[PDB]
Amino acid sequence: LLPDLSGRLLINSVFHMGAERLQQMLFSDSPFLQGFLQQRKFTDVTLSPWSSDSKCHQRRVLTYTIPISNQLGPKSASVVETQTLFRRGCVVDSEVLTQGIPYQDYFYTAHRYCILGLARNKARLRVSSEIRYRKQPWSLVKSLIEKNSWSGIEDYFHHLDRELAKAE
Ligand SMILES: C[C@H](CCCC(C)(C)O)[C@H]1CC[C@H]2[C@@H]3CC=C4C[C@@H](O)CC[C@]4(C)[C@H]3CC[C@]12C
Repeated sequence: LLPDLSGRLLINSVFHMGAERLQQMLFSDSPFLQGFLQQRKFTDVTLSPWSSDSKCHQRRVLTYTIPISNQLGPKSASVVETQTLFRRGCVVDSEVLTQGIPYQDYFYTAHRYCILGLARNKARLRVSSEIRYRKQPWSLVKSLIEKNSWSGIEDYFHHLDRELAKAE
């Protein structure tokens, strides 16, 4: 059904972990995801359980404070995230709103995780992303949002791919 996003393909790896286990690791209050957000220096991390009243999907929300490295404005920011899980393995859509940064009103980002089982203890992981503009900033500003966002997005997910790798 649902395809990739018209932005970039961040992750496309095959792991020798079950789709169930891999799903448990990424989309729950797992010690993996805990030890990982700690590793990328995220503070004030707060998770919610998945909703239940819905029939075809579920929803949760996350929040956490992140460090900003790009010499532009604050040296930290808050991030409210919303995840919707569709069981099929599974797929989950993520809306990430970063607050407290420059030009926060201009844009937000979307990400899609695809988990497809392959064998008893083997599954694939795909992650595509895209940038979504509520309003169009002029050339100078937009180039900067594209540049800094994709650098922080790739740096995040590439490290996420490596940590799942060393997890066995
Ligand atoms: C702070 C930067 C860029 C700031 C741009 C500017 C122009 C204010 O310097 C923002 C833009 C997009 C943000 C990421 C969106 C996707 C997620 C995935 C989630 O699991 C964890 C947070 C993360 C990595 C955001 C980090 C901050 C980002 C890079």
